Amino acid sequence: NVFQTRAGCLIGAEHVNNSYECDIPIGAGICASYQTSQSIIAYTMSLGAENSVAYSNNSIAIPTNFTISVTTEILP
Amino acid sequence: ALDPLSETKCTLKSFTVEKGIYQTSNFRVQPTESIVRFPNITNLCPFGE
Amino acid sequence: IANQFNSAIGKIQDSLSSTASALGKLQDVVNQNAQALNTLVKQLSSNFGAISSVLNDILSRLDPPEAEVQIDRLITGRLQSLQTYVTQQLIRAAEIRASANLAATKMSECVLGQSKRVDFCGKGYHLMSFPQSAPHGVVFLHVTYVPAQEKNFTTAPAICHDGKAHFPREGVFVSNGTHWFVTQRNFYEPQIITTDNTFVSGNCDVVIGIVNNTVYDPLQPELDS
Amino acid sequence: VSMTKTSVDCTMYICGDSTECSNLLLQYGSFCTQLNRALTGIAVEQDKNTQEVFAQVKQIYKTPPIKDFGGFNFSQILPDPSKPSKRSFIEDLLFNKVTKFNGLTVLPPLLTDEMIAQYTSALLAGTITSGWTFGAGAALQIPFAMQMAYRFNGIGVTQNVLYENQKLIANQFNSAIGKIQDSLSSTASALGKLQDVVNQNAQALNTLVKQLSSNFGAISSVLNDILSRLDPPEAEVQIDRLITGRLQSLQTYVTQQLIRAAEIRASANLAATKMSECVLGQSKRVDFCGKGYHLMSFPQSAPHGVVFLHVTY
Amino acid sequence: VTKFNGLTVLPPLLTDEMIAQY
Amino acid sequence: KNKCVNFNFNGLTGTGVLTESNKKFLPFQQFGRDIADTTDAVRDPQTLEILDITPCSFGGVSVITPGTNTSNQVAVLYQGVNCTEVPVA
Repeated sequence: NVFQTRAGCLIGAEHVNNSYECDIPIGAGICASYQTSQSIIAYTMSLGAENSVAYSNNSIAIPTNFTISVTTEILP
Repeated sequence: ALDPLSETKCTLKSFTVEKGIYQTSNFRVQPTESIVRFPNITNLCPFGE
Repeated sequence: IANQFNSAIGKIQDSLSSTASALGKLQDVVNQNAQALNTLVKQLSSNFGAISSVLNDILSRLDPPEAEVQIDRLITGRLQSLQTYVTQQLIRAAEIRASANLAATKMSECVLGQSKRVDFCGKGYHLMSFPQSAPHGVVFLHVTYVPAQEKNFTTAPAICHDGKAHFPREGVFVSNGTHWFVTQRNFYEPQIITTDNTFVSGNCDVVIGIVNNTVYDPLQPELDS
Repeated sequence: VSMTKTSVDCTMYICGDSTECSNLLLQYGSFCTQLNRALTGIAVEQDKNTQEVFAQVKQIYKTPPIKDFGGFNFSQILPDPSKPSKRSFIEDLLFNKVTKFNGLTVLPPLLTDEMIAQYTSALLAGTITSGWTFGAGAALQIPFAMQMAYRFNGIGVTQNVLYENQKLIANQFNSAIGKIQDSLSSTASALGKLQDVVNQNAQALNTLVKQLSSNFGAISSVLNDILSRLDPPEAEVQIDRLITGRLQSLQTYVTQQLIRAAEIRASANLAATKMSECVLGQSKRVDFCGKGYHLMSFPQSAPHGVVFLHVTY
Repeated sequence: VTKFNGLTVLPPLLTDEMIAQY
Repeated sequence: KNKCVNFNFNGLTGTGVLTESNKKFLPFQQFGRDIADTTDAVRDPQTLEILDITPCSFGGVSVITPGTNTSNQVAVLYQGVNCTEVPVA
């Protein structure tokens, strides 16, 4: 498991073409995580799912329902 | 060294002191006496050898 | 709204109780201070080039003229330790003072009143917040209005009835495929198109995409009655 | 937004390839430990700015194949798929105008430029379709003619102007975007605020390297010379002089980096605030989004920063 | 969320109770 | 014991309070030290027992005074000092 990256040589990590959410940041958009017989792996940090929003001149949507959410924020 | 009020003027280097709380020389507890605990020793150094 | 809110507050108690890392922002202030205090103290054991780190030792080792040479090394090095400590505390103090001003700003816009800023009180449209005391800090619980479900509708920028373009006074025009209804952007509440809900400006030959419909005038049945 | 990531090695910097010099450095305690912890925290905060600024959304947004913008031309602001790397025509100009062995290590950035363009593309694609909604909640399809109509109603301009003058608003806007491209291409100093970050970093690193040649009262600045000349007891005197000064040199560097670290983070917080108020939604603040009544803004990526194009009335 | 060398810890101007009463 | 004194134990010098300790040491264990590498305990060489070492009380002195145009009455505050430790002044 000897691979090369823009940050440098990385030993002990398998390269997975599938992109996942960053767990342990490394660099150059590369991150490592412990997953599936589980072992460390290397992957490109994903920006999330691709959502293509329909767009048209005559098309619009009106929200039919709402939800009250409570956000927690902390400051020193 | 006169009184605490003078120490305030002495600390601020001013003959006038405005209302407030100010820090002065720190307080420290000094020892009451010296304590010496050593093991028993008798014989002279080996000046014979 | 009574169930959604009460159910939301319950999740806050379960999250803060189950997840102890949400407060890590405050724990960092405690760790940073511990490292500074611990490090500042451990520097006393360092030699700083001196023969020994104990003052009475050097005074009890080297002669008066020789000791001062070594004592100066300890005073010099130990002096730099304080400068490093004070230097970091002043810098770290700037990060805390910047946060304090931020906390004071949120309480004004979020807690006391209602804030129109975008995502300043948190995601969604802000309503009101709950201040909560926290060690060496503060916690804000922000209640917001988040839209959930939506449905695609047909819209037109204007309506044409008597030859003068009719525009919405508030909300937008929508249609289910048969008749054109007026509705707010944040929720779906069908409303009949009327002169009171629309305004008359220009003609029908200017607006691009204008459609034809029947604008109901409440004054018609009154005049007939 | 982001500043160059640097990692200084205080073991090699002070004592090159020297055992005796190293043993004399251990007498000074944790000084070399503090210098690494301070710089380590900086590199983390430099990348933390990109997370709080560049990414405002958890989803990627794309434009439809059929482009009806209502008369505006976004070809300049949106990425060009024909290019080898994903960037817009404006970002292409933004990247072009802005641009060791002693133990100084340049760490790579946590966020690549390609991934920055994806953030802007998501924000740009959203405003074209979802308008102000995607930032405040789930993506909500709205027609453009309705989008600008609401943005004028918020500033006190009845939407009558839009539908009637739409042809005129289309000419003023498109002509305005063209002026931005010409100004950015001709004027290279518009990004000078970003060039200063590069110049300051180079000056700090250049100085830090030049301090190694200073004598600091020592007979010679080279450690090998002191060891190859003086006896072991006499060499300690000369080596201590070099170490003592090189310690002050590192303390000066870290001190300046911590000060600049507070400046870059302050700027990053401002960028995150504008993206929230100016880009995602519409702000009523006075001259926060730029002179005039704020309509909406276009985020654009630039080296070690971000550019905001503010459309105002 | 939770010395002998002459380092002093100043008490806060306001107790945890007062901040809770705000 | 229970007093501020200058102690010398088999060449170990220091100033602090000496008290009996429930802290246990091993047979070979004599001079201990804290996280700061300063001795927090010692065993008496002659009679064998463990003594807890605490530094003699210390703190700052703050003077509470009104404006000079008001009056010269002053109140002294002893930082981190017990009432029984004041007479030491």
